[PDB]
Amino acid sequence: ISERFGTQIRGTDVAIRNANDGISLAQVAEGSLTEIGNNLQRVRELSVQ
Amino acid sequence: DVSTVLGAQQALEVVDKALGAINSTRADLGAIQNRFTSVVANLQTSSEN
Repeated sequence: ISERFGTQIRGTDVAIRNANDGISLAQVAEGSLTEIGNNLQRVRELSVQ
Repeated sequence: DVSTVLGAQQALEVVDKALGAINSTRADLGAIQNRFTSVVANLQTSSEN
């Protein structure tokens, strides 16, 4: 039983790390999309003239 | 030339064309400057992330 508990704990910590990496990927993607949106807004403002 | 009438009457046209070229070039330089600023902002965001 104690070895089974040890394996579970050791798996849990690396699982935490993997979840954090997923968060980082999402952050980067949103960071680029915001700038794409700003440029599009400027083009529309130019074109209404 | 200006010492005759024809000189002035044609100076008007040559000056008009020169001014047209100057204004177009100024517009192009302004566009380049705007693009460079946008690039800087995007780089800073990505570096922070």
